[PDB]
Amino acid sequence: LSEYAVRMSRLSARLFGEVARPTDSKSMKVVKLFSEQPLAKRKETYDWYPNHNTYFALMGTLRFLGLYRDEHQDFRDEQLRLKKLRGKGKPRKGEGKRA
Amino acid sequence: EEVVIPKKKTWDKVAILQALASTVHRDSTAAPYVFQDDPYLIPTSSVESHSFLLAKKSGENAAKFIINSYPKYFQKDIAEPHIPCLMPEYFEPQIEDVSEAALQERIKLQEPSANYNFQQREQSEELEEATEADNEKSKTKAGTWRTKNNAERIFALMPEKNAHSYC
Amino acid sequence: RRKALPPRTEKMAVDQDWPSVYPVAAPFKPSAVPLPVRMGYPVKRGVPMAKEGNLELLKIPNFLHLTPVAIKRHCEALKDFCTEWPAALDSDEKCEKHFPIEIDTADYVSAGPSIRNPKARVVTLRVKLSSLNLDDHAKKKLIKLVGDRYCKSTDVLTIKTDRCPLKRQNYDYAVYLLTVLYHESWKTEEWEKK
Amino acid sequence: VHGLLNTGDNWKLIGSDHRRNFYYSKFFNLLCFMEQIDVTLKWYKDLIPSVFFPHSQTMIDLLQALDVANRLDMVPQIWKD
Amino acid sequence: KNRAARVRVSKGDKPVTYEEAHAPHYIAHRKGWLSLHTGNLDGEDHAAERTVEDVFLRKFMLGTFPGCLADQLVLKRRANQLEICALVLRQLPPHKFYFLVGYSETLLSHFYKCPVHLHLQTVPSKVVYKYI
Amino acid sequence: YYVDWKMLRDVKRRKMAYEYADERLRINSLRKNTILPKDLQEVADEEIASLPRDSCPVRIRNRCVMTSRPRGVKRRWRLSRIVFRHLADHGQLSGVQRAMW
Amino acid sequence: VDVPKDMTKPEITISDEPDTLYKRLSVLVKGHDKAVLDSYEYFAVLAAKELGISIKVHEPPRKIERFTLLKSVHIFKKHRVQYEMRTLYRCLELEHLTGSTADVYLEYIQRNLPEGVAMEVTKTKLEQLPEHIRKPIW
Amino acid sequence: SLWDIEFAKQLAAVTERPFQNGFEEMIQWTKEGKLWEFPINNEAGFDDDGSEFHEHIFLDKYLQDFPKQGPIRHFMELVTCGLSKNPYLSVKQKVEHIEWFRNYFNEKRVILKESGIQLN
RNA sequence: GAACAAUAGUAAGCACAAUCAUAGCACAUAAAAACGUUAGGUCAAGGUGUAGCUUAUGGGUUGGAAAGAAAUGGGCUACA
Ligand SMILES: [Mg+2]
Ligand SMILES: [Mg+2]
Ligand SMILES: [Mg+2]
Ligand SMILES: [Mg+2]
Ligand SMILES: [Mg+2]
Ligand SMILES: [Mg+2]
Ligand SMILES: [Mg+2]
Ligand SMILES: [Mg+2]
Ligand SMILES: [Mg+2]
Ligand SMILES: [Mg+2]
Repeated sequence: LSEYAVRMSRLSARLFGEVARPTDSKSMKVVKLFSEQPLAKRKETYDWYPNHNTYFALMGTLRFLGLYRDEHQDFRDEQLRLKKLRGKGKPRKGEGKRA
Repeated sequence: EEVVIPKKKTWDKVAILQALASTVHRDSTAAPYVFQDDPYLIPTSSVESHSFLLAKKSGENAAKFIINSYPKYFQKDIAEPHIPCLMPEYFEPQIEDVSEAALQERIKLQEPSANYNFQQREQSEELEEATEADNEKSKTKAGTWRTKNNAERIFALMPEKNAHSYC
Repeated sequence: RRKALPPRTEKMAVDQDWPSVYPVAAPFKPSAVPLPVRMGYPVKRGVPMAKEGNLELLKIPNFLHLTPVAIKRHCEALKDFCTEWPAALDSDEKCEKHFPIEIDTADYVSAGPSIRNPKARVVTLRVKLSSLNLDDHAKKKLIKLVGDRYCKSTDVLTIKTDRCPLKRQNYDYAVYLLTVLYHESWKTEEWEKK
Repeated sequence: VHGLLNTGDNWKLIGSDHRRNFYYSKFFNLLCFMEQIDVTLKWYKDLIPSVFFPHSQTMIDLLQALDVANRLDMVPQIWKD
Repeated sequence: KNRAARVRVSKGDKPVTYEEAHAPHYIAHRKGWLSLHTGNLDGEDHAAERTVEDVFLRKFMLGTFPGCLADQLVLKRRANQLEICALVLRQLPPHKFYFLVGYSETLLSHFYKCPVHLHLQTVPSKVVYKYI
Repeated sequence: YYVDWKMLRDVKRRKMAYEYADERLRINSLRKNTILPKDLQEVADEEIASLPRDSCPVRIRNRCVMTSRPRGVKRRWRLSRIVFRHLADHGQLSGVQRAMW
Repeated sequence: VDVPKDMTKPEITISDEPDTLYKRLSVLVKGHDKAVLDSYEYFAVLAAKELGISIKVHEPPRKIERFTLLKSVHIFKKHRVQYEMRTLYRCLELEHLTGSTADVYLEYIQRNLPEGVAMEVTKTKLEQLPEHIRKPIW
Repeated sequence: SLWDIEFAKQLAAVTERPFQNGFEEMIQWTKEGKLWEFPINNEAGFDDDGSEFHEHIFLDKYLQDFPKQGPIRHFMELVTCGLSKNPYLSVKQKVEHIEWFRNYFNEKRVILKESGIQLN
């Protein structure tokens, strides 16, 4: 290790774009975060979920517009119809406890 | 001195595809390409051919009506090169009460252009020689006493330019 | 009202050409294919299934649009678009004297709406050092300046750049690195005499 | 004129399917009796099952052409068509 | 007992399709994959988006062809165009087949922002491989 | 509708994480460097502690995109193991087979 | 016998710019099944011989990515179900090749890529020197 | 000029047809923009606002108004080295990061004075 | 409901077997293993029938989830 080698390493850092002056291993962290993509901005992170609200809303609108037919909501509608025909339905909001 | 470099060739992206379509000619036994060539879906007569083609076109129009009816479900883009025709189209005016924008916004979509002109005229906002030209062109492209009313609108309010008005 | 039609096999001639029937990629529609083709595990008394109503033939990729006669026709069409390779550059050694710099770049294709692969930004520029006008002292300063990017056995210098968003910007930065190494290798400074 | 249709671009000069089957109906009306059977049956299988399906004016005329040319073998296939 | 993707042995009268008649350990041995796409390779990205697109295609075709859809779809991905291959029974008129074909084409093209092909083969009944 | 309120809260948490992702980077750059004065660093800890809670990346939970199972999830497919097995045994995933060697 | 006439209409414009030369172009195809890769290799080699390229094709060794999952829903860790993904490689070496030929060959191969495979192209090209290095010194 | 657009649309309705060939479908989709442009490059359509490598790598011209000899220069050369190394971030957002740091050190002035070193 | 020098058994099919993978056979391993038994485990992967809430058994924020008197299972490191 010589001062010539120090100048060669510093010159190589200046031409290739690294940090020329000596820097701590703790202090190379800020270089690492500014060089890498942050974790919350990665497409795997924010685009992790499909837009379930738009999926459900689109497919429900197609169900009521009669281009797609949904057997599962047909099953729920028939079961709720049978429950209301039997007489045990969903009460109004605010009538259940006091009455 | 012995370096020989040939010159490059510049082509449009599909010229090679018409070069392949030059070799691939029409098929003698096949159906038209739009219809499915499954024998249940092969049209037996010309009435059936027109029926199937207009059924597919009505499906295209119905699905595009769904897209224009609910544009918020198609706002998310997955394709990164961002095809502009695949976005839903907005048929709504952008600014409601501003005459100088709402005029041309309702012209570029008959009744809406007339309502925008009436809203501009009721607030004493003077339509220039370009907005009146666009409104007259929109009235002529769509649509006889209302024609004379539009003529009185063209000439009575402003001295609108000939090269739009007589045209 | 149900209607049933015979397929195109009965109307197919003996000497008709196949690329006119199949221009592009196809899902193996079985009505237009005259070959009786069987795929599927048979029953102990049974036979493999025929081409109608079989999903395995629908699953399989087809080479029906890539028949060899169609390959001859299509390549005779692409013959007008190709250009000739120079006769003087036939050998690797003459390529080494004439064009010393080689540049590795990559393009990737995948099935999906997204084109961009983050590994496509890379540019790998390789130079044989014997083809340059480096002196003795400038050459030693070049090795001690670049370090690990130079091979001591095969005498080649390899600079890989990644940092630029575009491959053209990476190419410009790599050729800039090469020319600034060339200009700073010849400089003799005050601390070089110690 | 069929070569003229085929030369530059095939489909962009005829506007509608209606006038396109008018074209092919009168085209076979000419080609049936002013050419011979060897090319008539060969363009029969090229035009009729592919391009458009026949109307009555082009239905009657193959019948009168085979009656003129005394061709009795050709009847069942065109009947099935 | 292993119960995944298997049909149970009844008295001997239930019809079965070839895909339902093979256990999952016959995948890439005797039966193949119902979807083919790039993202499940070794050093390739974007598998989960293709997976959820695959799922939404299966449910949308199952509800779009109610009862006249015979069996499972074939989903091919080849240079951003998506080929959807179906076996449909002869139940609905061809008017309604072409209406649903054009509707599904335009809707999925504008929804996944990619070109779509709908390829159909229309059959008299469910194809029976065993039993019956 | 998402399938579960935990899924809905994780969507909102990812939303505030993307909304505040740059400011956390900018403040943590000042935090994680020892060249900076300690009088500045304790202040930087004060504005990193005064940020909203749900904007932090450690609160982001990787759940299944089908049924929102909190664990047993493969990172490549973003799917739970039961749903992954259900789609894999039906042959709906390319290149996946039961393993035999 | 219905032969349409004058089917050919090419558009080729020759620029004055020197064409780019590539030393070598590597096409590595990865797939799941071997037969598709074999037939695709036969297609690519036949197109190469008709284009006059004189290529060499070799098979890189395969790698298999293996993982283990639980067999049951709730609690059975002794019994597991394992899954396997198989990828296979075929590599085409393209030697002494030009720019327009590179483009048309690559797009002909790319449009005829099947559904279940991927590939990487690695282009190493010929370039003499930049204009600021040739024989100046500062 | 609406009538020129109407003339173009009436001529294009005559010109367009239902598709008779698969290759015709591919050329129409490529001219419309639906299909990829072959041969594929991964940066098709993204020019990064026409920027070059010198605006991405060398950030020295935005370090002009800084204390030249203190730890501020240390911190900023580490930050600009990270921004030069980062491939995923645009040059306008790098300018926004540098201006955010400038704004931060502009609002906080007194704490640099009681730090013990005088910085401008 | 069977006697092979055969005395009421035919039997489509599912298992076993055969085939397939561990890049050449073979062996070995893996994979497979029917109908059923234990009302065996899972309403907390997910959906669900039935029975219960709807200013709460629902939806959000903050702060906390201790600990070993004791016993025991499986491991890691040793006792050289
Ligand atoms: Mg729930
Ligand atoms: Mg966590
Ligand atoms: Mg039996
Ligand atoms: Mg073997
Ligand atoms: Mg054995
Ligand atoms: Mg086992
Ligand atoms: Mg066995
Ligand atoms: Mg119990
Ligand atoms: Mg529950
Ligand atoms: Mg244990």
